[PDB]
Amino acid sequence: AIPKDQRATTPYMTKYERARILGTRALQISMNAPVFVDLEGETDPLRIAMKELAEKKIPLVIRRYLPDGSFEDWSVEELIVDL
Amino acid sequence: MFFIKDLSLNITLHPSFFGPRMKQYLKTKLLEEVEGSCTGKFGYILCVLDYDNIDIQRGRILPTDGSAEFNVKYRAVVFKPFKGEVVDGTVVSCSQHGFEVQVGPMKVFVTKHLMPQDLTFNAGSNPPSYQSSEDVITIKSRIRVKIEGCISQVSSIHAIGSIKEDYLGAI
Amino acid sequence: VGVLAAQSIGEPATQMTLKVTSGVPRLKEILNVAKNMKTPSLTVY
Amino acid sequence: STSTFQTRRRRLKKVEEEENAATLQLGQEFQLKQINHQGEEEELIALNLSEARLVIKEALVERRRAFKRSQKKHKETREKELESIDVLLEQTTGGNNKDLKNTMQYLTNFSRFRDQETVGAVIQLLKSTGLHPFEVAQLGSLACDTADEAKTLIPSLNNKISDDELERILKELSNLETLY
Amino acid sequence: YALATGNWGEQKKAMSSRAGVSQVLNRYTYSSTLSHLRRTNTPIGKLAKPRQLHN
Amino acid sequence: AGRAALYKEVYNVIASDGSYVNYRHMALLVDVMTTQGGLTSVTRHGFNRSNTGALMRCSFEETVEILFEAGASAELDDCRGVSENVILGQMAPIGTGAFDVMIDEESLVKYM
Amino acid sequence: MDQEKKYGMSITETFEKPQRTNTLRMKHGTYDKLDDDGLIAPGVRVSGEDVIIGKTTPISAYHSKRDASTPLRSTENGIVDQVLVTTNQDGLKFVKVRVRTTKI
Amino acid sequence: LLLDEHNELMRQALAIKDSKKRFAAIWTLCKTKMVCETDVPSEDDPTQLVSRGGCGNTQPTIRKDGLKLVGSWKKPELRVLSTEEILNIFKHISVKDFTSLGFNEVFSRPEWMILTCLPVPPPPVRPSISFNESQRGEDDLTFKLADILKANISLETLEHNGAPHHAIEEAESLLQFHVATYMDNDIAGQPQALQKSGRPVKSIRARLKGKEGRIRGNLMGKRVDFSARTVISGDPNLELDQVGVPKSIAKTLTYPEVVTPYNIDRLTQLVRNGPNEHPGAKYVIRDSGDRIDLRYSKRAGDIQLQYGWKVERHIMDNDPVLFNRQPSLHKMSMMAHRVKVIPYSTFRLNLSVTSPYNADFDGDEMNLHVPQSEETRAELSQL
Amino acid sequence: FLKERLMEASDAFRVHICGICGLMTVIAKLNHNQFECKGCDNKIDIYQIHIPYAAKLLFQELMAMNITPRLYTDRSRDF
DNA sequence: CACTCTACCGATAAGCAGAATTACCTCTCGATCCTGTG
RNA sequence: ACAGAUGUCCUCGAGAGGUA
DNA sequence: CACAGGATCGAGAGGTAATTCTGCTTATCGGTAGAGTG
Ligand SMILES: [Mg+2]
Ligand SMILES: [Zn+2]
Ligand SMILES: [Zn+2]
Repeated sequence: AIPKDQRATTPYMTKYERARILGTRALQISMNAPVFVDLEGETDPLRIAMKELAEKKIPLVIRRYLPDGSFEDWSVEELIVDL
Repeated sequence: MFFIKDLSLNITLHPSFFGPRMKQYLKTKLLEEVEGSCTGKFGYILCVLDYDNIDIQRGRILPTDGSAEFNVKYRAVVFKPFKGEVVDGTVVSCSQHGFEVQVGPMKVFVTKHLMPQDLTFNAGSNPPSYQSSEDVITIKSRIRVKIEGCISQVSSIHAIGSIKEDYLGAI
Repeated sequence: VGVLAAQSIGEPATQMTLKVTSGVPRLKEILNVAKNMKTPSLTVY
Repeated sequence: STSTFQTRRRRLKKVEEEENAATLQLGQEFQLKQINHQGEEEELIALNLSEARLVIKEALVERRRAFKRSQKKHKETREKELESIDVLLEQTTGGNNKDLKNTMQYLTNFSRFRDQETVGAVIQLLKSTGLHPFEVAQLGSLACDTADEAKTLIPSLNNKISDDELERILKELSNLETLY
Repeated sequence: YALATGNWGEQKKAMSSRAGVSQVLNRYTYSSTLSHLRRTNTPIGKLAKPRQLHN
Repeated sequence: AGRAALYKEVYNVIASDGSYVNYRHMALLVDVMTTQGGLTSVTRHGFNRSNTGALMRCSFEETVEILFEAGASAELDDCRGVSENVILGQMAPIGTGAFDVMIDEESLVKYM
Repeated sequence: MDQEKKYGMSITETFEKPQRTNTLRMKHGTYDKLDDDGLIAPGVRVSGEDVIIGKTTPISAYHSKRDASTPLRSTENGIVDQVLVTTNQDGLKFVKVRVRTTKI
Repeated sequence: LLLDEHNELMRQALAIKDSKKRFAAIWTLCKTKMVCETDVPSEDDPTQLVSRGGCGNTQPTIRKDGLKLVGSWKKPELRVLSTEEILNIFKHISVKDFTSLGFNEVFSRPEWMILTCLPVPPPPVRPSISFNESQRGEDDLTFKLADILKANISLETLEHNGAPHHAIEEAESLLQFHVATYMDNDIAGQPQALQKSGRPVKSIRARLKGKEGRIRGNLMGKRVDFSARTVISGDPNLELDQVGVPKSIAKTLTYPEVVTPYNIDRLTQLVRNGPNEHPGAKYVIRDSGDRIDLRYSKRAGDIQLQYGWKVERHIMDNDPVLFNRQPSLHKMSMMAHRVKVIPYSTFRLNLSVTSPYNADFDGDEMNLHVPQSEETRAELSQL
Repeated sequence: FLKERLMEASDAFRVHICGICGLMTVIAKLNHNQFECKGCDNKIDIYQIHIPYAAKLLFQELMAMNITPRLYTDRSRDF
């Protein structure tokens, strides 16, 4: 089940979430995949991932599972990155 | 006899096609894969209707690699040989083993101990055919076949038919 | 949190040094829940 | 590839039932009241041979107008039916799809009904009874003359004993099929 | 066999016999050999009392 | 009261030498050991005698006895524990594994 | 240390330089440093997994013998200084080779 | 069952959700009862008697003696219960009886507890060792299985040709002992099966139990590749997040890199350098899966790296690696550093880093692990 | 990282599991594209999984011990 | 009102079973006879 | 008509001596 | 001139010290209310 938009988790991005998105984006850019930012002279996939995450231009969705089994989807752009 | 179902197929899209047209890519992949597939559980997927209607969901990215798996929800016409019914077919081949009756996209085989003793193999006529009293079946003829085969669904399905009892002829 | 707590408790035990029982034997008897400890005690106010 | 969730101990039911026989006894996956994609509790369709031809033709012309308008934006009797079917199939589906030609030929040369009003009449007539859609599909697909012939060719029809209304709607189907 | 394997006894019942009675002489320096030739062992088969230095 | 006394004893043991340990760890330990109505010793007869997964329990001690009991009974391993995932060689649902990552079409068509 | 074992009566290993044709399952190390007797003369620098003792044993067409040589240790190298050849108690061949190296 | 729902304590015991606790309660309550009942008073009107359908025969006192059960019948007869009669009794147990006892109707029935068909493990489970030259040996499992087969054949022949009942008993005892030792060679109060040499037979229970068994020594913890170990040393000129990797270790270890734009020139240069120089590659994995060895092939060829290929290049500077010391008491005992290639064969680390590692430079050795994927590298770098 | 070190870096094995059995007694013919379970007569419900070789050995030994470690790729909570 | 064993649980006292930090390096041995045979 | 050789890693359970 | 397959070890005993703290099971006693009377 999905909790509509009456979600109650945290509006910020955890360290584990940041690591997971950074790794997934780094792998995707390392393979032949489109990049939605201006490389601007960067050639390391991880740094490209951080550059994409700088202005929240990563089309990834976080699915936070409740212990019961329900889950709510959080977009990357709507997650505050303070860490 | 044909059935309309709500089957589902999982496609693992590569990140190389993670653009704005990945939806249409999945659409064409579904067309080129599901059509002509002789799935044992279901049968033949003749065609998929409502192309501009089938919906995709959020694709889950596998932990191992960046490829994403999509669980599409399509509906299509499915043909299953099934078991325990009569059906009309048209012959396409004949030999001493039997006649290859064809029903739709099928080729049901009839063995020696299936048809009654009122059929003998001969090649006197132009088409090699089983000829006897009041039975005339040829390469192209009408025949009603009752299916009693075990199908044996292993990546493909089959059928075995019978000619015993009346009404199972040309008519 | 469980693994962190386990490690944070076990590290001082390994770093623990050498009449009320205290130190490694006392920690072992607390963890094992011994029915008869060597040095029982009471405090009355 | 599945459409129904696991229930009634699917893991180790062993031989729950023998495969479908003549006397109905449907399979585990082809049972009545299938699970609908959006919701639930969707009954099995009542699709006959003539209805299948019309449905596939309608899907073909819908897809035809679809990709015809897409590319535009980017930029007798049996004999006549066969040519039209061939020219429609030549570019609509694409790929190989060899089996599509054989089933289309079978539908065209065995079309009991060739009019939308005819199939509408036949399924409005068949909806009166509570028979299994499998039985009505075979009844409307294969023409029959006698009641015993229908019973033998299409088993699991023993619930009808009167055979008066059965003769009536058999004659109705016969005249509808001859009105093609 | 007893002098080589170090198990004091016949080939059978070796698991029930003492082990380590015979050892290869340590020849790396003169002091090591001298210390090895004047070594004793206490078969114990957990207890700190037997390991302490007595008066 | 027993849990409070156990926490006090653990704190006294830890602080005897002079080392400092955060209260959260000791509190978690005493809450885990007293989750039921009595003490649950960290031994074979304590925490290893619960309704957890058979593989996780067998990984600690008495491997074949636990497996024999599970086979004799009807034990279903729902398998979200870390030990079961380690045995099966799958990504455990801990740390970065507590969530799944999905790709949305609208963001793709909006970013590009 | 290397020794010759007398399997049965006539199936006895021999110290000789093996070849890629007659022998089977040879080691990856080189064999040129060996001699006719299968033992390397003292004073020859060796390194890596070079073969120092060449021994072969019969299996029981051609290919009537298989290689059983003992190569040098991969992580060690040096120069052979003394090679000892003698006979064991029964009367077969007994070969010992020593390698000397300096460790700065 | 000896007791039924008529007894109140039986009802309380049956009203237990946990299978183990319910079984223990049932056993404790039914142990006292020692005679079957044909009639039991009802809950209401205790004078009235309601039949329960029992047989009425007295129960035996089951006692374990080695690998056999002896039953004392008191009205005392001392008969040895056979496996056949026990299996027959188990097969007559109703579904509800063992459902309430704790067994499963389909997954684990009580009558399946008696071994009537013994599967044989495949050769992969019990492989044959190489032994020495011109010598072949078999695992203890193979010898035990052969012994079991010989005992079964002997029992079958002895039953077929006609023999005294004592011979049948000794043959069945031998077969049971062999099967038990096949599944457990550490049975207390019984002799331990020896091998031909004299060693105890390594039963599969021993292989599945212990620190070195195939639970903790092969599943909980195993051996991995892309690892190095050498003596550590101090280096005040190295930064906090930096480790001095020797040139030989860096050359030996490799990290696969996907052939893609933005690094194609660098990958081609590394391939051209070869596996001998430190900056270079050892293998070139193709898209199909075939592996090209740059060492053996060489030829100084201008190999064209197509997109999507994998190149196993040597670990270079600023490459995150895992740096661990045993014992690993806390999470700070293993942390991720940055690779800095140094011209000497010893690990070099900052002095302030030794304190969490609890390591000195008197001979300590510490392990190094190299990630083999992008997500693992990112996780190690960010966590 | 833990999963990679446990499986990719040490040992990775691919096996086929019967959808009805839950065990690994499935004969796979990749060249012939045939997957039949003789125990249940199953040919359209075969899945492939990636498990370490140590897990395979443990499961085979357990099966030799007359214990069935049936493996399933779905949750029974939906009943 | 206690006369004699009958049915109940509460203590006590001996027998089993497990299990004992992690990682690493080197050497050194043993993997079978004899009464019964042509 | 036809048809004479090769595929890379083997120990395994133990015992003893040591290093952090 | 010569080879082969199944099992240690035996009445007799005992080839034998270095560990304990649980928990489970099986003997043992130590109690306490009744089936009807003079
Ligand atoms: Mg030190
Ligand atoms: Zn009874
Ligand atoms: Zn199966």
